[PDB]
Parts: sequence; structure tokens; C-alpha cells
Amino acid sequence: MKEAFKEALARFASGVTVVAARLGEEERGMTATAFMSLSLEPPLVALAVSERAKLLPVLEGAGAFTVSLLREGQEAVSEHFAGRPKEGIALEEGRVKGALAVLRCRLHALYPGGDHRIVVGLVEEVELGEGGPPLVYFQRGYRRLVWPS
Amino acid sequence: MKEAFKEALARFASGVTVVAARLGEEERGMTATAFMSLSLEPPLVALAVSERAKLLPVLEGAGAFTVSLLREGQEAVSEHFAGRPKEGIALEEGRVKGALAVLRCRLHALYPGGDHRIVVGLVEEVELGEGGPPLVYFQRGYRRLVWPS
Repeated sequence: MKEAFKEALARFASGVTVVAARLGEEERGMTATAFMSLSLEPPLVALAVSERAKLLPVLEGAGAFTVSLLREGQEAVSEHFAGRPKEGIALEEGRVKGALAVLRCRLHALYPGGDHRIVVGLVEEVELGEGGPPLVYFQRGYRRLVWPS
Repeated sequence: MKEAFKEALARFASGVTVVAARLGEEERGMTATAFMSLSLEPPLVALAVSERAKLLPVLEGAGAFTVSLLREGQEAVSEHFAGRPKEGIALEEGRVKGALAVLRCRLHALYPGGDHRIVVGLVEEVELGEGGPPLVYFQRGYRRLVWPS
């Protein structure tokens, strides 16, 4: 169903992020390509989280979360937090170590989004990793950017 | 201000779209990288549109809009609808001709988003162009994907 729509979405390239939240010692991470900048003043970002995602209840309960932007070569991290377990992968400080960047947000709002919820975060803290190319998703697969030396 | 935050956002790669709407005799197009898939059932997409954008009131009044996903080689189209005019660039049938895909949406819902407005569209029609690599934006510049892979 929705073949044409899905194909259109498969034609929108995007970076790959890992959204994480923790309540006490209960921490959950979730891979997401549906992420976008929203505002500068105040600093806001938005993302789509499935209504059936185990992350949602934890994120809403915590009232805060982090967003890590994955770099080239981090396919294993993306797969792991997408529900396909990988060895040696674990969140550190509530985020992904070695990512291009990390945004620590407090929950700003939750709006209806069909089978997903629109999650808006107010960025309170930012962490930047080393520079370099990003992990990209396009046409149902991980891709690389032309970024020669 | 917000240097680290802006740098983090510059590290999220994305495709490039042109959002357009027509109200009466007024039609406007606007380049946007803040786009994301939102739901399958119903088929929804989300966009962040500047509260300063001339396109916003036209889109609100029309109750409908289009989203064109730009392909590699359409940098001039992106620049044009970003406010930097280019000779001969224009919308055709309310969208960008030769794009990778076009989504014709009914305005589903709107939400506050700081200095931007969250725009949710319900996809009613899909136009798919010929296959090929996309126009990508990353680190304050247009990039290309290593394609195929």
C-alpha cells in the first residue's frame, strides 16, 4: 500500500540520528531519519517518533532527550537502535559516542502526527565531535557523500 | 549567538525541497531543507516554514501546497526559491518540473514552532520523476551522493 508515496519518501536523502531518553536507570535509544531543525529563537528541533515506539513513554516521562547525528561508518549504531542488535554498541552519557554532534533537549511540545507523534525539543546543550562526512540514508540504504581529500 | 547549535544543524545532511502554494492570483515557491516524513496512515509529511516567509500566508489561505524534491543539478532552482534569483527558473503546474518527486498536499494541520511554523500536509497526489541522485545540503553547501552504491 502507498507504494508511490513510499517511493517519494525514499527519494528524500537525510542524515541518520539516534534519539535517546532516560528515566532513572531505564534508557532507550531509537534510530530516526525523521528529524529537522525548527527554530533558532528559541532553539528548537522536531522529529517524528512512532506512536508504537518504546522510546515515546520514556521520553515523555523524562521530559527530556538527546539527538545524536551519526557519521560515516556508523551503520552498526544505526542498525542497533533500529531494533537490530549489534555487539559493542551502547549509549554513553545518554547519547552516541563519536557522533558528528549531540543535541540535549528538554521536551517543548508533543503534537499529533498520524501514526507518529511530532516531538519538539528545546536545545539546552550541544556537543560536537570531530568533523567529517555523515551517515546518509537514501533509496532504502546507507549512502556516502562525495567528500574527497 | 547559537554558534554551536548552528554548527550541529550544519552537520545534519538533507535533501532539498521547494514548497509551493497558490492563492487566487498569487503563487509562491520557497526552498526548504526542513522536511520529514511523518506518517503512513494517514500519509503525512511535516515541514518547518519561517514565520517571516511570504509563502506562509498563501499556503494557509490555499489550504493546499506542493513539495518538490530536487535532483542533482537543480542547485539553481534551490537558490532561486531561496531568495537568490536565477534566469528562467519558474514553477510549472504549481511545482518544480524535473524534480525527483512531487507531493501534492492538502493542509492537514499547523502548529507553533518558535520562529517557524510546523506545517503538516496530507498527501493526496504523488508525482515521480525519472530516477537519479538527489540535491543534498550539508555543512553550508550543496553536496552530491556517491551514487550508485
